[PDB]
Amino acid sequence: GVFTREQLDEYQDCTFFTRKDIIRLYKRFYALNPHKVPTNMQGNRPAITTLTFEEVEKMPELKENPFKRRICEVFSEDGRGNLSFDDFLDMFSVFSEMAPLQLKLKYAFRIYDYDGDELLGHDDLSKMIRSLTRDELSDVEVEFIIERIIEEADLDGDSSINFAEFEHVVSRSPDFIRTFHIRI
Amino acid sequence: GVFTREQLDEYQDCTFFTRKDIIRLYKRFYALNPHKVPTNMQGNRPAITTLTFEEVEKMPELKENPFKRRICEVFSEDGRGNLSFDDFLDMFSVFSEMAPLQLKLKYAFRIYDYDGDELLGHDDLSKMIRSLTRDELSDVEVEFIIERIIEEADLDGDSSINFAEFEHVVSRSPDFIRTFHIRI
Amino acid sequence: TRQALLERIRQKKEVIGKLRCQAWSMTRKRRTLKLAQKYLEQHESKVSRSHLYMEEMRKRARLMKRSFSNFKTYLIPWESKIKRIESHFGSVVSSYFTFLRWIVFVNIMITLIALVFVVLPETLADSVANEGRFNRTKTRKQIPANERVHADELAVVWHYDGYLRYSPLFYGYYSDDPFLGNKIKYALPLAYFMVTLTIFAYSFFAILRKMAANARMSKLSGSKAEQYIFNWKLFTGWDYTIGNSETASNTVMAVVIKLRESIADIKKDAHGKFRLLQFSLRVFANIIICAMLGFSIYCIIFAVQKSQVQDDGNLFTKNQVPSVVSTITHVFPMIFDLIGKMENYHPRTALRAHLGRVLILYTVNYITLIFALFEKMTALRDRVNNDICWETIIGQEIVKLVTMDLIFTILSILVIDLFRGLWIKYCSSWWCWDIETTFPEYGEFKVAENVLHIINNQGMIWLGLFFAPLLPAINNIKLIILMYIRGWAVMTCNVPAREIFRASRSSNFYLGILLIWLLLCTLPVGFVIASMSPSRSCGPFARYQHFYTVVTREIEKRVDQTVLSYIRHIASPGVVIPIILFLILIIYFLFSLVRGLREANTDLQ
Amino acid sequence: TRQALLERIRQKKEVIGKLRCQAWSMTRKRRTLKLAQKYLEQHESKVSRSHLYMEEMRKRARLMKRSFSNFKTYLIPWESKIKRIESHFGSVVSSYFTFLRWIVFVNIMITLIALVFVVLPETLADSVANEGRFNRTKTRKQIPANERVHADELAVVWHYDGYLRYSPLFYGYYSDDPFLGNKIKYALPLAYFMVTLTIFAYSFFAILRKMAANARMSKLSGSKAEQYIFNWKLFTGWDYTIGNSETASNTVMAVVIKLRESIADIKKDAHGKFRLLQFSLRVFANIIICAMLGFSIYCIIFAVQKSQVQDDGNLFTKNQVPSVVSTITHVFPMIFDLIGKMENYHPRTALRAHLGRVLILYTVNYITLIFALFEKMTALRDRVNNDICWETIIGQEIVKLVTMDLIFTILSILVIDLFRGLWIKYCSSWWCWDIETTFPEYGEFKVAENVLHIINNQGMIWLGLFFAPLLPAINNIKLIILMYIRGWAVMTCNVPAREIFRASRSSNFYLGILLIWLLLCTLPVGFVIASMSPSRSCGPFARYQHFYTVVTREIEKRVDQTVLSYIRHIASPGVVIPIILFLILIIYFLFSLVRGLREANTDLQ
Amino acid sequence: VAPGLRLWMLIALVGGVLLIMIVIVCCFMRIRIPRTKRQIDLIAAK
Amino acid sequence: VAPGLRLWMLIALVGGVLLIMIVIVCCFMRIRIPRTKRQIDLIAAK
Ligand SMILES: CC(C)CCC[C@@H](C)[C@H]1CC[C@H]2[C@@H]3CC=C4C[C@@H](O)CC[C@]4(C)[C@H]3CC[C@]12C
Ligand SMILES: CC(C)CCC[C@@H](C)[C@H]1CC[C@H]2[C@@H]3CC=C4C[C@@H](O)CC[C@]4(C)[C@H]3CC[C@]12C
Ligand SMILES: CCCCCCCCCCCCCCCC
Ligand SMILES: CCCCCCCCCCCCCCCC
Ligand SMILES: *[C@@H]1O[C@H](CO)[C@@H](O)[C@H](O)[C@H]1NC(C)=O
Ligand SMILES: *[C@@H]1O[C@H](CO)[C@@H](O)[C@H](O)[C@H]1NC(C)=O
Ligand SMILES: CCCCCCCCCCCC
Ligand SMILES: CCCCCCCCCCCC
Ligand SMILES: [Ca+2]
Ligand SMILES: [Ca+2]
Repeated sequence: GVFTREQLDEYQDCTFFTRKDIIRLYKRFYALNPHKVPTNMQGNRPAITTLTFEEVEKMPELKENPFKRRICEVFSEDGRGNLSFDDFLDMFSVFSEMAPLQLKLKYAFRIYDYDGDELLGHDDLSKMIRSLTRDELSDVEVEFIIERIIEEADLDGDSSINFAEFEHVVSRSPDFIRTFHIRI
Repeated sequence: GVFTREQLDEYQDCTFFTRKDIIRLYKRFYALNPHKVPTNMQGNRPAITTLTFEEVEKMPELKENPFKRRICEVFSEDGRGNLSFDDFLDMFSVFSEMAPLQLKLKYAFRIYDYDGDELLGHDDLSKMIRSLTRDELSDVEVEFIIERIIEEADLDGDSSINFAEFEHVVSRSPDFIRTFHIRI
Repeated sequence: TRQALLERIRQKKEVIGKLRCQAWSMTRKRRTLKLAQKYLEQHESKVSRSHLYMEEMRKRARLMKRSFSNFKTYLIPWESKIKRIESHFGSVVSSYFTFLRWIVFVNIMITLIALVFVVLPETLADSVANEGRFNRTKTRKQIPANERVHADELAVVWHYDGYLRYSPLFYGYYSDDPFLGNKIKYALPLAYFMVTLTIFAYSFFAILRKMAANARMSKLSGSKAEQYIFNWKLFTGWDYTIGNSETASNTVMAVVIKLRESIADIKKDAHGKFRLLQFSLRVFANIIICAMLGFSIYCIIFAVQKSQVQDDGNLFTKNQVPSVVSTITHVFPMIFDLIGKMENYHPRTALRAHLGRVLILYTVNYITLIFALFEKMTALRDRVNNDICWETIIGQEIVKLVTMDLIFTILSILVIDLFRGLWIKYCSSWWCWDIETTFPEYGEFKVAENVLHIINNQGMIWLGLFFAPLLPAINNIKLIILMYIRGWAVMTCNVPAREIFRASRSSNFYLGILLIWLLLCTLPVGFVIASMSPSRSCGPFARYQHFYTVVTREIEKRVDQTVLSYIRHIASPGVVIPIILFLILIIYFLFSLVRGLREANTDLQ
Repeated sequence: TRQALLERIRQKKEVIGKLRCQAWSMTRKRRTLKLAQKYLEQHESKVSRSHLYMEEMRKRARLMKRSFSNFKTYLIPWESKIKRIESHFGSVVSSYFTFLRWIVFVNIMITLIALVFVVLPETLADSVANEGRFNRTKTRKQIPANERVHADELAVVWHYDGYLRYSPLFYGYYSDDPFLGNKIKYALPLAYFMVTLTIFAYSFFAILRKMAANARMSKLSGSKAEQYIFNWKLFTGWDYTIGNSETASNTVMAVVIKLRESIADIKKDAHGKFRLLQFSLRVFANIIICAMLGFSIYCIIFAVQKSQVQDDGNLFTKNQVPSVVSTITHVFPMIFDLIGKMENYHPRTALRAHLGRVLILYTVNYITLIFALFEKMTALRDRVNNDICWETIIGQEIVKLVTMDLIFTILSILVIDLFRGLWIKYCSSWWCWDIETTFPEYGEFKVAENVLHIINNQGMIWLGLFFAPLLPAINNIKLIILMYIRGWAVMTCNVPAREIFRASRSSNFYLGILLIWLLLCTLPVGFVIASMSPSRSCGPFARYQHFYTVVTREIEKRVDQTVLSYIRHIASPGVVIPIILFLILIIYFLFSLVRGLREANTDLQ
Repeated sequence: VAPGLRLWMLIALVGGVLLIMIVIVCCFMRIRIPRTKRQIDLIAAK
Repeated sequence: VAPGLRLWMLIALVGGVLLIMIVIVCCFMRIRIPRTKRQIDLIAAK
């Protein structure tokens, strides 16, 4: 209707969404900040229409997530500290329930790594444990947890989990596709 | 009877054989060379009673094997170019039909490697192909065969198969436990 | 030449199809999509006519499927409701609501199947009945003047007598005329039999399709798992659906707990203790639980027996079997949980034992109820010989059970959740003991018990839909009411549990229990159809000596006698019994084979 | 303290148990064994009394098992024979001989089961029969004086008439007295029924145990394989059993050929060709093959029909059904192979098609033979009403079929292998064409056809062992003769094939075909037992209206009538049919689930 | 209006209209009975 | 010795003893009819 169809066909071909989901997400994005989002949004405007990280993290589905910053950063475009409509659609098509297990595993691994070197180092594990727990476990407890995780999840003796072993170990979890889910 | 029981219990605990198999193999070993094998064989004599590689390769079960030298060398004792009764029992307990798939795979890998570095290099593959074929394939054919085998059987990009990938690829062969078998 | 072109076109089409399942940015995805689209557009001329037509019709089918999905999304209800429940309470509480919505869809499909082919043709035929008709069916569609006055008594209506008895809701209302009329020739008894068969077939098909979709994709890689304690409790320790502050703090505390006793248990690894008092308490609990199960059986049997009246001698005492069954079903689990608390087991094994005991109670109660109802029907038919209508009576019993179960569920929601919460809020300051932190803390959702309620109700619907054609239609309203009342109760009166465990951490556990219940409920319907004989003054099968005759009478109209006699030897006991034994043996050995293969699949990885 | 000691003892025991399966030298193995033995000897005092007794009895059981294995190895025959055949011809030729030896062991076990409990008690009772006996059984155990003279006619003996008819080999010879005698009270009819049931149960159990042993260990890792062409054809390209020079050269040539067309086929990857002549030849071959199958059916039916005489009108024409069946079975595969050669398919797909056609021919012939025999027996019983003995007659038919099959196999071995080899050796110099290199090259072993012969013969034995108690005893001699003649023929007349392919490269293919044959053969026996009625002057069931009565008559002697009547409702068609349909549906969906799991097991590796 | 043949319809109608009014009232409201753990801890501390 | 009642036993006995003698003879012998491929190639070359 208001938008060109070809955009809708492209979005449905790229994402898991339908026309209703695209329209609902556009309404939510516009309601996030009406000043920085125009009404008519035909053309390359979705690539240039942008919002900051604070506005996206203000949303209820992301506000209470300890890894809200990581979720915003993983789906970020070439611009740093920013999110566009295409990034919004990536974020809410990866996180949806209809997404396959492989995509969830891959983006979860990309989220859990802060440096971004395709390797789950000790510092990343400690940072994510302290983010999830909010500094309630003792330092000795954190070290013990990381040591056990490395022992039972590292097979190459590298003291750092990678994509293969992480995917092997947490894809047989009967609670991953149930937990790693955001409804919108 | 003639031999002490404790030796027979030890041999049954270590090998797959029974008393009848031990007696039959002892008779065959004595018939291989009566001069170098004493009648009464109680004590540490099995570790010191020894035969050369030519006598063992003279047997019908090993005479036509292209890898007879490798089979004799893998089971060889500390002495080079020698085989004792314990080596005979190892060789004919590994090769038997009752042996598990893992033992057959492991000793087959040890046989197929000539240098003995736990790695299946290109030279080992070429040597074993030319031994099995008797230099009937052309050089280009051998190179093509080795290239395809490396491409479809190497996953780490090392251009040299190791224990893990060899075991993964030839243990699903429905003809390995049928072929890798010697009856005696 | 052509082979390479076809291979390239197939590869490009496969890339386009699997485009969404790759982790690329939308710019990269759009680039690849446009590149592949241009490649296919320029390469479409290289293939032959057959391949071009195949691709064209495949594209048309894909476009139609996409349009159908776009239209279908518009009709999915309770999106915001489940979204809110998920945000406030978690992703294991909302599993019950997603399960209930799927059950609603299945029940609506069953209702449409039984309404298009049975109820609507009969109503249309009744509305246009001429003088020639309306007399052959007056004895079943018109309430007699003797009992017409007493149709409104608050006990005739409550027992589904009066006008409801002579309504399309029950089996005996439908005429046994072989054809609806001229120029149409619609066989209604055959429609009845085929619809009853089709509903069970579709129930099996839908349950198995859901099970396959959940197992082949979701939990396909989830099998063959070994140990992995800390990684499971850490990487899957946060529910991403939760968008509530208090629930998030509760989840953080739960994760800290789980990790702390994880390290505590893995540290000592010492398990030495033996107290005779604890063992005596455990055996006493296990004995009293079996005593309560026996009491349940005896109460159900007594309740069925004491309802020995068919004429209107008294109705304040006839309606006691639905009340007794509902009371047992809705009260005994609470006592089970109390005895389990006294038992003092580990929380996971305590929950598993409680679920097992509830399942055993439900199955035993259902079996004894069926046996008592069948014995009562047999006794009534024997004493009868103005012929009685045992099918309509069975339908009435099942409908009354469903209605009283709904009433008891509403009362339980009102008392356990609302009134208890109000009492704790407004009376914990001055109570004798600290109730707000004591045993009745504030109230929590019970996903497993509620799902078992849904499964038991659906089993009751499946059991009695042959005798009550409009039982799924009533179940639609019952399920909608249940969804709304459960959502409101959980939103208003319940608090998020500190940590909630799962029976097997699988979505197919409840589907498997539902499938077992479907088999258990289709066994007695098949037995009734094969063994029992219809009534001679009721329903569409009043002209036959069996229920299945209306089918076989038409099979014999097209098949010779000799071939039929040859076929009738496949139903020999000496051919069925070896086949059953062979299936049992093959299942038993294939069980060990499959368990070994599944165990070795992880080892070979 | 005690927990650590128990764990260490368990670990040491586990190390000792799995010692042989590790690739260590004998010195290292001896060192580890002595170390663990000393550790256990010094640590045995740390455990409690219960653990000590458990370990002591486990050690005693292990010692007894080892002694039993040592004694059992002494009784395994045909070790050197199979060793020589393996050395000369390979490891796929010797698969037939190992299969035949296992079949011999199974048949010997069946013979012992049917000989301890049936034949021996009856013979002992007959030898001690007093004047009171020997008159109730004279009509079945004594040949009448009318036909005693004509007992040796070379046609009475060849048809198992005369003395063989009144021998323990047949059903009608056994008395129907409920007890063998006083002070013993041995129920012989019950022994007969229970032995016939036990033989089938043990056959199923042994076949399934062999299948499980071959699948859980040998081919457990062999499943879920993908591509791997060159590595399979290279690392498993040499048969290690071969110890012959000519066979080794043949194997080297075969490996070279395999690799050569491997690279040749992988190189071009181009498959474009369509000749109308080739397609016409293929469809003509497929039509003539079905024509030959129909001719086989018609010939079998005609042969059974024309043997309509029961009295000794003529015997040179009555013995034509075993000859016809044997001729078809032993000749049609040759024509199948000739037609396949004309078809010009790939060798592997040609072999698969030939095996499938042979299996279809065998199954169809067996089914039509059973139907014709059953129809003939029904017609004979109807025309009878001095009552005839249809069970003894069926037993005679099966025994004659087995004997003629043995004769035809011996003749085929003598002609195809011996005489053809001699003709090629002594006549290829001056023949019209080079036969030594032409179509009849020199003769080769056919493992699949011979294994199918063994399976078909065992199916015939299973079918007719209820009517002929001593049919497995005869099959023992038949199988021993077959083993010796096949070994001699392959050693003397056959040459090693250039390359021999396998149907599925599995050892459980033939076991699965054998299990299917066992089910196919136990169906008619169960139908006979459940449906047909015994003879009133034959066998041990002459006092009952059914075969199974002798069982139920004793079940009713201990079980009440009311509970029996309640149980008798489990055999309703309306309970069995939903159960059968549920098993069908669960098998169908579990098939897709298992195939997906097996496919993804390799992917997850 | 007989008690057993006309009164119960009147009672049911009154109950039904009251139930409809209550449901509509609680449709536009967001009641939340239990108090958060912070309030419980504050009350316990007093 | 009737042809149909006594001759066939004599024929069977003669055949059985001849068969036993043949089997015993071929028991201590290692006949091998086909010639090796080398001999076939030599004959073809001539
Ligand atoms: C298709 C799915 C939804 C199942 C619906 C039930 C089907 C099996 C039932 C419902 C109505 C039935 C039809 C009703 C009337 C007729 C006309 C007459 O010639 C007898 C058979 C026939 C043709 C019936 C065949 C079975 C039938 C089609
Ligand atoms: C054990 C395996 C080998 C099966 C053997 C067949 C079994 C089932 C058969 C063979 C002989 C049978 C017994 C024969 C006679 C008696 C004595 C009398 O009281 C009736 C039952 C009883 C006791 C039978 C029970 C079943 C029986 C033991
Ligand atoms: C573990 C389950 C315990 C359930 C206890 C329910 C208690 C219900 C009490 C109802 C009180 C209603 C009157 C309130 C007076 C202020
Ligand atoms: C492919 C199978 C072909 C089988 C051909 C068998 C030929 C048998 C010929 C028998 C000749 C016997 C007389 C020999 C005269 C020297
Ligand atoms: C209607 O029913 C009455 C019952 O007495 C019958 O007499 C009448 O014939 C019926 N209708 C017709 C066909 O007139
Ligand atoms: C043996 O059989 C004869 C048949 O006439 C019978 O008369 C006799 O009584 C039987 N034996 C006995 C019991 O004497
Ligand atoms: C009546 C006493 C309880 C009987 C049922 C116990 C079921 C336990 C199930 C455990 C499954 C792991
Ligand atoms: C009668 C024509 C042949 C019918 C049977 C063909 C069986 C082919 C089996 C192929 C299995 C892969
Ligand atoms: Ca890192
Ligand atoms: Ca190497």
